[PDB]
Amino acid sequence: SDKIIHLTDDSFDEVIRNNKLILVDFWAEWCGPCKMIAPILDEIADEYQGKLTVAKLNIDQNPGTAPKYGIRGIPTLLLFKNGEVAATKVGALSKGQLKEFLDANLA
Repeated sequence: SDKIIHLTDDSFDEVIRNNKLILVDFWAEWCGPCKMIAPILDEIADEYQGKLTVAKLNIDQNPGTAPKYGIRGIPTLLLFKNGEVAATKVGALSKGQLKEFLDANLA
């Protein structure tokens, strides 16, 4: 939970550039599915500590980033490798499904 960076429009670009592998959760307090999958991510940031950074962008509070990265709706997860977008998972999902998506995109 406190392993999860909260990005702002302002902070975004620097952060993703700044650490190798990072997973961003585009979310909002009104989006139920985003609320739903949030504790999954909590666990992921623990379970993947040291291999993968996990971050949230609240879009109500950071209106500009989503269009910038072609986020058409939430939830939507972005995996960046080396400061660049690598894979993208749209819609709600189970830990299992998320874990696969992660594994199948690291090494």
